[PDB]
Amino acid sequence: KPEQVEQLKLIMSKRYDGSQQALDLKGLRSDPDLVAQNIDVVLNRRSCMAATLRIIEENIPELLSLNLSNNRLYRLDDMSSIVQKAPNLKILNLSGNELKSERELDKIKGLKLEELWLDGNSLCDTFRDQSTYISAIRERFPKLLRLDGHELPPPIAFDVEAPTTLPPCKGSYFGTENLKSLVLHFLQQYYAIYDSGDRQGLLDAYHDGACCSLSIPFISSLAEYFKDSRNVKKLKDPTLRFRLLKHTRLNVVAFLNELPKTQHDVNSFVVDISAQTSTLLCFSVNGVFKEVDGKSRDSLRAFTRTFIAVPASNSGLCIVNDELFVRNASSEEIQRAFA
Amino acid sequence: KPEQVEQLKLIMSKRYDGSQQALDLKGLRSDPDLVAQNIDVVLNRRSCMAATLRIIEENIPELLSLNLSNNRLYRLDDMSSIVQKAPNLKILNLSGNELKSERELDKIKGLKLEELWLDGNSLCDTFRDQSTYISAIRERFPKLLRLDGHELPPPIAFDVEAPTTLPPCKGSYFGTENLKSLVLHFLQQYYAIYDSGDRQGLLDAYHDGACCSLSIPFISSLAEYFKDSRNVKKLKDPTLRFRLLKHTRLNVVAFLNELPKTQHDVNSFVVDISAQTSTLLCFSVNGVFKEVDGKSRDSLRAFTRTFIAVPASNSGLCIVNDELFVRNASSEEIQRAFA
Amino acid sequence: SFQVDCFLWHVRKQVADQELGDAPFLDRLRADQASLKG
Amino acid sequence: DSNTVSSFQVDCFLWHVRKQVADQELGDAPFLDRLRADQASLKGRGSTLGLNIETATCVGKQIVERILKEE
Amino acid sequence: RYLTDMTIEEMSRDWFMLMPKQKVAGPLCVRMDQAIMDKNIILKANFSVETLTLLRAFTEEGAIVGEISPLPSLPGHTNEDVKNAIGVLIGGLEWNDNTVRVSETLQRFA
Amino acid sequence: RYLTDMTIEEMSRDWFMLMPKQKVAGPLCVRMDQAIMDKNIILKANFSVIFDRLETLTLLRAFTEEGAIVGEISPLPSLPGHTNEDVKNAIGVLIGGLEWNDNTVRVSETLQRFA
Amino acid sequence: SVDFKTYVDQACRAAEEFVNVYYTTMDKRRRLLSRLYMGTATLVWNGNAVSGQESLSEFFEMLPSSEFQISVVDCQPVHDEATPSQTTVLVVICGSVKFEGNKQRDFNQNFILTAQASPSNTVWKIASDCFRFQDWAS
Amino acid sequence: SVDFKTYVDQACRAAEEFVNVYYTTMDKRRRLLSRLYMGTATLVWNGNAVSGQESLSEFFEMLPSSEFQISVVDCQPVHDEATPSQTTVLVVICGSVKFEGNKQRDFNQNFILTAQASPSNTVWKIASDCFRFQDWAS
Repeated sequence: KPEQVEQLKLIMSKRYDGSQQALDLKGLRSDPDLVAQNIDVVLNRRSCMAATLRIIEENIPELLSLNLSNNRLYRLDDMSSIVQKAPNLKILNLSGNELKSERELDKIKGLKLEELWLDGNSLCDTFRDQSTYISAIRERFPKLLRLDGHELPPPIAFDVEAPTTLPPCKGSYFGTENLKSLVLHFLQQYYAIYDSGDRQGLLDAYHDGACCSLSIPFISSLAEYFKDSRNVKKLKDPTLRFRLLKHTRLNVVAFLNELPKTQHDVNSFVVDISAQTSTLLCFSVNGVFKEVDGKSRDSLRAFTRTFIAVPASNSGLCIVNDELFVRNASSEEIQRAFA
Repeated sequence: KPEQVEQLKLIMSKRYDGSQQALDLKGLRSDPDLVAQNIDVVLNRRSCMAATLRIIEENIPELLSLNLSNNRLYRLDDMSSIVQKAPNLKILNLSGNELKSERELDKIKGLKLEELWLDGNSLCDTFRDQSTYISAIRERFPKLLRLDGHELPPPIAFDVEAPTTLPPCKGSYFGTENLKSLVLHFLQQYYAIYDSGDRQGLLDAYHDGACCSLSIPFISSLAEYFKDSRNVKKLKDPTLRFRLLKHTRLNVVAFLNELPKTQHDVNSFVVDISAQTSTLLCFSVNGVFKEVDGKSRDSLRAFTRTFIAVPASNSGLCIVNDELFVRNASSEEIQRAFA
Repeated sequence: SFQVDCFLWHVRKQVADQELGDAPFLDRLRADQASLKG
Repeated sequence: DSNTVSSFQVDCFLWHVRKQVADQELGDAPFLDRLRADQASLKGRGSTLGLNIETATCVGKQIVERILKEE
Repeated sequence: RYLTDMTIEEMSRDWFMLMPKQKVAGPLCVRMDQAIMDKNIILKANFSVETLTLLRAFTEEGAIVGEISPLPSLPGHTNEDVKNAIGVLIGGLEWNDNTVRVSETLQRFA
Repeated sequence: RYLTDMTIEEMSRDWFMLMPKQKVAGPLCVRMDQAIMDKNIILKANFSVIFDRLETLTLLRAFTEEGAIVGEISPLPSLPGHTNEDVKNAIGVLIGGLEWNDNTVRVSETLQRFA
Repeated sequence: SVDFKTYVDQACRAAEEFVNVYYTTMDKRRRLLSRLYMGTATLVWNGNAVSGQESLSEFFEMLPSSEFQISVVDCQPVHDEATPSQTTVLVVICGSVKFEGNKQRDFNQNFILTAQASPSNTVWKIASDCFRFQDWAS
Repeated sequence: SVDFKTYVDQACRAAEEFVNVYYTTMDKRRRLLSRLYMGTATLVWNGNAVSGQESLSEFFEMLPSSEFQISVVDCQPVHDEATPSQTTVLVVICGSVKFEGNKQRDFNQNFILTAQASPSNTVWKIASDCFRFQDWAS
């Protein structure tokens, strides 16, 4: 009855603690305000529960602590609608009720709670030991901190410290600005000759006995390099391995002019200087070039060339070993064509 | 005839190099040292070769180089006995000879060769490539350095640097002579009470809340300990886990009086102080004891006991946790009875 | 013809620098140098 | 003293190399001049010294090599 | 009369510069490497005694370390600037704690 | 191939014994004089060689600077053979027996190459 | 405000987790084992002593590869007086191990484990470890 | 006094052994990879540079676990002029790798390997290493 309902807000503020943001309902039926006016309010049927929901949704949906001890709560089929109204709740007490199943806890298991009390409920006899009970509650709430006034020990937690951060991918490395100027000038000159079409001028950059070889990935659009790809993991014949290698500057530069004419984006070269000693200098070059002849004259290639250089007089460097890896360009490699 | 050998010594001395201890028999038929004497020397017959071997066997078995090139050497079935006569011989030349089969090579694989010549012999044609031939030469001599005047690169050798040495097993660790005297002293007191027969005197060494438990390995002589052997690997029941644990100083020393009376060899105790803090001291003790009551008073046991002790007023230490591992002693543990 | 002069003179000079031989033999070596010059 | 004996022995070894050239009948004109002059002077020297040419013409072979081994 | 301390086989080899340093101390191009630390440095050189040709320094493995070379693009090479530059190089190397062996030919002429 | 340190005129000279001492140390008869005090002794000898090691012996003799014969080594007709190690034994015998009497002893340049 | 039967059952339910982590990790990922020891951890291995995170990593690089088969395990929660306000458990393990190119041996080992607290997450770390072979003298 | 085709066949007969060692060892025994580099070795890994046995071991401890499947290999004998009296070989490798919790990526890498002579056993060590992703910038 609504006249009876009217007094409920009074009795709720009567048991509302503003100092601790706690609501006390320990044994609400035997509070002689229910005996007055001849109105009793039972906490099992939904009418009273929904009235309280309306009250709280209008007054204080940010409460942190709540005490519902000893209130004959048989089932919580009707309290599942508390999660959306007061999600700030941290402390909950459900002691001394008639909660038949711990599965009833699955009916409000969407909260983020800090403290719970479940003693007095008969359900505690349904577990062999205390660990089965605590783990069955962990199945519904791991957010809790203290249960039955007992501070729960933090669970098993072994951080192996397995590292998964990959270092920063930096760009061109030369070391000294002097080696930078050196290898960059060499790249510019060499690849200027290389894109002219008459590559015969490379003979003054290569050694009499400068080796050279070509490689590509395994599967065409890149057919013209296929016939000279050298991959020793896949190729077993040793004498064929020897004849598939190019040895003298004559044979090297001839084979190099046999390759389709190119245009390299040298302004977009990426150079890695691996080792520098007094007697040799190895460095790898990652870049792009476009072909201009054949059927695939619009197809664009990406390359990773490796150079080993013995010193040459007047700050020059003579290639002794040369390995050209050629692939087709990535999508964004195509996008970042030339600057 | 032996005088044939006498005259052979002359031309052997003419062809002996004293700077390099080398003997040349290259193409003995040409360059008329043989022609200026009308004697042919066939290195296929066993008598002639054995005589030539004997000359050096008497004169200079410390030869460094030997040349047997171009001497119609079909088979060496009788020269395999050369390794023992001149063992300092390191360089051997068998070029342009008639070495037909590699089957001969297994008969002389006892030399210490550094340079060998086997070109011109037809057997070298029996391999498709050079790697099979070179590995077949490694099959007989890996000591070699240069073959047929060609410098062979040292072979493939990747030492993973895999460590397999176990560090030196030292004995008792105390660190400070203060902790040494202390923990030895405490072990002495506790194990003196322990062998008195009325172990109840341990109540003042244990904590009011000091736990205790017992363990033995899995396979008997250790039957009387089964009732209190505790292995969480074998035992899953949690209430049985609690009941097999000894909790209060009272229950601990009661359970400790349940075990058969003992006599420990403390002069042979092994002490490990794991952690010393301001609030605790953990240490394990490894030793032996003989029982003196019951049926197994002739059976000897070995143990690894772990103690954790908090400091106590008047320089004492209170046991808080006690774990006793008991096994029967190994044979060598029995032998090293007392010091 | 001229060479045995060269080799023998080398031999005598390196006998002399080891400080070996008579003074007349060094004098005759000096005469050898003066003659080989012409 | 020993310098005199050693120098005479090396002189006679040089002359023995010369006479071996004469054993191959290469009549080297200035060198044959040196040969016959050395003969006429060294026979008299050895006659005054008291050690025969047959000693020096074979002792010099090692006196020469003592210097070559020292490089 | 001239000197020869280094083989023309090893005298013709070129080199790289790890820490390149160049100085003009008169008609002189003086070139140094600073990157060599705690390694034996042997000083060998061929010269006449008046004019200059070339200065080189080796390691134990056979690597060239320091050089001094005159220029025709600059005036005539007087000896004293070179003599000062020599000490300059040895000092620059004892900076890097390189133990430095000096052959005995050099002190006779500069 | 052979050596010549002694002239056949000097190869044939026989000599007297002051303090005669003869010993057989291997296949060799060694003859020495002990009365000689502090006098230079030169060892000259003729023999044959094989692999830079003495094949056989012809004669070993010791002179002064004045030319007096001191010691001899001779192979034996009762024992013809003599390997170089026996020769080395005779060599050491001579070095000792002569430095006993403090006689300075010169060694010609042929012999030391082989012992 | 703290239960004991729960403390013991947590020690048990924890020790087997630690075992299944530590020995598997020494067999498989040796590079990472040292990070289980807290900075002030101590270890006595056959009488030789290791102290310090960095020197722990060094020593674990120096150890040969391993093959563990564990025989028996026991655990005890350690009284609040040994490590105040620290949840700590002692674990003892007897087992066998086969090393790289070394003869297989039986061993006893004991760890002490404390949980470190962070407002983000508490984690477990070793404070003491004692390892010794049963035939260590031979 | 030295053959050339033999230099090439040793280079090939060497590269597959080195690959089968290096990548299996990084996948399986990461703690041990660092000793394959000689003391003065240098490494450029995606532009970042490592110099020294010690810091190489450090870098490989810090690297995530890996799973390499190698696509293509090429090798070249290196002229006696780059390293006098040193047998030296260059290798280039295209492949893929899946890191710990990181997307699998394609890569190019190239080593230079010299054999150094020790009277116990002549052994092979890397002197330079260059590694880069094909999509490293992204």
